[PDB]
Amino acid sequence: QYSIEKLKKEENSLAKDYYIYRLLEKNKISKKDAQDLNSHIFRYIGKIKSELEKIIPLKPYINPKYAKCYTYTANTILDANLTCQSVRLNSLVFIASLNSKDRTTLAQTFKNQRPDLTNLLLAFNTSDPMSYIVQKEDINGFFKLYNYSKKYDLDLNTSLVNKLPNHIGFKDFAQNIIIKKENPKFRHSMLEINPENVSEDSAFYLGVNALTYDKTELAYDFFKKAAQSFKSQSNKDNAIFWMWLIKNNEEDLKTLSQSSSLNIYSLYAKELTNTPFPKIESLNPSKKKNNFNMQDPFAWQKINKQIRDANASQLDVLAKEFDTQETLPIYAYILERKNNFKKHYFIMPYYDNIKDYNKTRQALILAIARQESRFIPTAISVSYALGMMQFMPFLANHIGEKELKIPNFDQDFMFKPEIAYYFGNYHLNYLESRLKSPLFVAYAYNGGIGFTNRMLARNDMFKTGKFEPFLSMELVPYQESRIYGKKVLANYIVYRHLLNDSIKISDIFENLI
Repeated sequence: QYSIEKLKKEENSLAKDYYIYRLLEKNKISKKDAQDLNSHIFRYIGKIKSELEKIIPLKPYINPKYAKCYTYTANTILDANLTCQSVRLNSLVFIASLNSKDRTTLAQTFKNQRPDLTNLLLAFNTSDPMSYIVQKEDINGFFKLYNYSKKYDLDLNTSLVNKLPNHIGFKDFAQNIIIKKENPKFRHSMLEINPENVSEDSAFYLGVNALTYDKTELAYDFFKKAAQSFKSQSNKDNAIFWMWLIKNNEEDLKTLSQSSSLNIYSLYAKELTNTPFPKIESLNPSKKKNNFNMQDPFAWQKINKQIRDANASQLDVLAKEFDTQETLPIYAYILERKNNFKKHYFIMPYYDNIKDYNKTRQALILAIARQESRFIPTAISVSYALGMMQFMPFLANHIGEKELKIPNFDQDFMFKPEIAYYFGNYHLNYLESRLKSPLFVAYAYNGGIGFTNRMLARNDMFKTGKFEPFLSMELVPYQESRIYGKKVLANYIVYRHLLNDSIKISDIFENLI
């Protein structure tokens, strides 16, 4: 637990940010220590930035070149030179602030050179700017308006919706309105997007959209485009699963059962076709240990950066070096990158700490750990979640001090495998007692039980239906949590298998309804 001067001598990393944040939260960073400090912060975002800015507020940053432009207001923009006029009109809030006569004047000024500005100016002279922009089929203006305000909703014709996918904003626009169930007219309108005009995630989400309107043929066509275009095999598999569920072509299921990717969809397809369970690599290092300190979070940040930046040649040197029981989590991390993610690694490190739990509980713990940290004891997330089981300091302190009354507890105890597994078991006990399914537990473990409970209270989530529970798994309102649940559920199936406590994934799916 280190002073501001020793930290300054360590490489910028999330571990160094974590420890600066600890000083800040305990008010041990003086205004003087704080002077040279944002050059010492690896990821200047969120809580460490709010805390640093309580000590030293942000003097920047408007660009020195256009300073004079930001001295004008709505009342004096007609006195600004034309470069300043056009800079200020980048903001739709600024445009909304102007009075209507100045919008007419500026619209004329800008018609030849910047008809984009003209269109937005005149749109804001109407009681519905979205309607005006949609009539112009101004695609850039459409996305600026959506980003300004989500409340605009309007039917879009075939011509317009087919132009939207060429804009970079399209993928997040489509996902957000589909997953959140907002903007119903936008959503309905996106039924008429030609599958030829989209690809990858956008195609996939348009297929999910089509399913919600019971347009099964359009959905198939979108999912087929997604399968054809997705880069990752895991995503391709997800799309091929939908192709199968909708049109029941047995070639699609066969292709899915033969995937090199281990995921819930390929696992399910293997089980439906009596295909044997995929091969799980066996890592059994004979060496006991090396000189690496698995408890030093700075040493991990260092070695992680090396592993990530290494050519095929030095990955071989690192592999051998970390081929020991004590560094097993690092070995497997290296092998995963060395074999270009083709092989399936499902290690079980520090197993003594869990061998006395029932096997189903072991598999849930191991599934969570694998996804959370790949079993790196000193893992730190961008939100400063800590250790193998990625506890936030709040929950770690509530369990360790308030509940378990551990003498001299510190949140950094989460970096100890014994503590991580122990706390994970305790917290998983609480979640499973309320939620039951390991999928629902996964969602609550990542996104909190609050959002999980709110999602499961809805009429349209994890109920009976043609395409359930698979459809519901695509409509989990936070992308991270949607993905986390899919991966953890695969991991859980695999660990149950490895521990000779197999369950059919088909039973897990039945239990979700």
